[PDB]
Amino acid sequence: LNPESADLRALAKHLYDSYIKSFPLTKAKARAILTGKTTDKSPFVIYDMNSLMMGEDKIKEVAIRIFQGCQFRSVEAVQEITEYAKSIPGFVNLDLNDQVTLLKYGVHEIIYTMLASLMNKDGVLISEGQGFMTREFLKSLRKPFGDFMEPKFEFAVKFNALELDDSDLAIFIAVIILSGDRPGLLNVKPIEDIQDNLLQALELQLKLNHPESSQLFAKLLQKMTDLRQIVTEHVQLLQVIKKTETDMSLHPLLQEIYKDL
Repeated sequence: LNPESADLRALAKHLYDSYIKSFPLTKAKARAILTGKTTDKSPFVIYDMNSLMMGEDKIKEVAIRIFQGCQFRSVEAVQEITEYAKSIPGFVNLDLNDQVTLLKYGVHEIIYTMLASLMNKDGVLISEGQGFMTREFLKSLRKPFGDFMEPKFEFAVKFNALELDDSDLAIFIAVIILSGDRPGLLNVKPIEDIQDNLLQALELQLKLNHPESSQLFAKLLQKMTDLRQIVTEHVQLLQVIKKTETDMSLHPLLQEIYKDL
């Protein structure tokens, strides 16, 4: 109970608040849908062609239509993170070119961190939690569309092991955004000062919220290695698609974000 801590708790509360206001599908809700809670309703399950076409009401070639549906959802997600980023104190006060640069490299890592929230070993919530597509049906998509998801599932299973709640993630994704080590950053220093404050806030958050989870802070930070990797793997897969499906179109907001990665 003291002045330095109190300021970190308040930054924590502030980020939690903004995260709830920015992301309509939280982990709390996602876990209630996935486990069977009476606070949330049951998802329709797509595990094959027929269930797919079936669910295609409430919820071109199949693999493509799924890839397209996911492109659009990633775009929404960028918009959401973008709104969330603006609330991180100091972020909007940075050089505009840097804000843009932080977002460009930050969004993917965050998208996959939060996607974890919507995943269990067996599948992933879709359509705002109304649906659930099985890992097996995704992995069964024709090449190379059947390769996109597995890495993410593998990450999520291990990331979800940490048992983080929304209030921990609010801070963690803030730390991810304010990475001073991003290529082409004009003024790295004010970024690192924000991030140090965020890391301070996470450290205290993780220790109050998970007092019996040893070096969770350290363990959480290690995960960045896995994020970087699935990002690079992702873009490679994209390069392959560009060369083979010259009739399919990548959303331009995603084309910018994907270039130079």
